[PDB]
Amino acid sequence: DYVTSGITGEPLEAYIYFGPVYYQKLKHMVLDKMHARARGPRAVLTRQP
Amino acid sequence: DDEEETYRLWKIRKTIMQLCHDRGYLVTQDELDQTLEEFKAQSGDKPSEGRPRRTDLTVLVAHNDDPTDQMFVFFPEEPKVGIKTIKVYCQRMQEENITRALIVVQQGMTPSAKQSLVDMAPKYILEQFLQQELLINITEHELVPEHVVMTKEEVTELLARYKLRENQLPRIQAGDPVARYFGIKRGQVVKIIRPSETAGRYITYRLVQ
Amino acid sequence: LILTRLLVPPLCIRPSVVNEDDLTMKLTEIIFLNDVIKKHRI
RNA sequence: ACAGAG
DNA sequence: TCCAGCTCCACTTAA
DNA sequence: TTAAGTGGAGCTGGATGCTCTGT
Repeated sequence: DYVTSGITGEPLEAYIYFGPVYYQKLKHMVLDKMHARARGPRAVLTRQP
Repeated sequence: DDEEETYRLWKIRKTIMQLCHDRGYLVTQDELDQTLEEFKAQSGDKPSEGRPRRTDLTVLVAHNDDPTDQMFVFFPEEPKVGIKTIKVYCQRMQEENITRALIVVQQGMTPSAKQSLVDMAPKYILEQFLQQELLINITEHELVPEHVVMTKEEVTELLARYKLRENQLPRIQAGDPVARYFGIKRGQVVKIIRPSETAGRYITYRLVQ
Repeated sequence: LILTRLLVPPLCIRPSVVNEDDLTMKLTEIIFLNDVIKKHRI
């Protein structure tokens, strides 16, 4: 398709492929994966985190 | 055969001459350049040619250190040499007052004879060579660098230049083929001249231990 | 090299909630068998 | 002890 | 699932 | 004849990737 740039308003030189593609959301989310430790609880046998 | 057997007795003799020359024994220019068709003149084909006591060498005197320091080379005919044949060569060596000899065995040496060479005497030292090792001069092989046995006055500079003890140098075994070839013993140092990929050279050192 | 006596490690080597560590249960069995052998001699 | 992720 | 040491046992030399 | 030093064959004990993320 003939595509116009949304930043500059001038048209794009190449034609851009446009269509509906099925996209599925995966269970891996960054909110369930961000982690940080400053200092905290330690094991009883080896006194390391 | 007979064509092939004489070829070995020429190549083996040729290598022993270069071995004796590289150890610093007096070897003449016509011994080193002895040609196959010239070998056929003093000793010819196999019926006339004799292996046990014709091709023996004793002319080799250590012309650097002293003309009385002398060495044999012997070519046994039995493929496995027993202590009897060793005792034969030892008493001949005892009579001449020569202290070094080379024994060139054809297939091997029996275990009780091998033990004798360790303990017959420290002042009567004999080196086993298999003839299958002497058919190719390893000092002319493309993978083997130039080895040079260093003098004590140069070892004392090596250890002074780096401030080393002897036991921090890299090691070379006495059982190494090139250690056997030069006949070096424990506590000698060899200079080794490795070739670079460029025109240059790198110098390294090893200790016999 | 032949052990006629054996040290038992401090408690912090083998913490109280693993309940007891496998070293502590081995040392119980050694002590029990030492009582078995001593009695059977009598 | 099993499944995942890179 | 693949690989170095250790030990047992036949196999010549040598006295 | 046999004492002994050394070959060849079987037994034994060792090893086999890095982490988080949950039940």
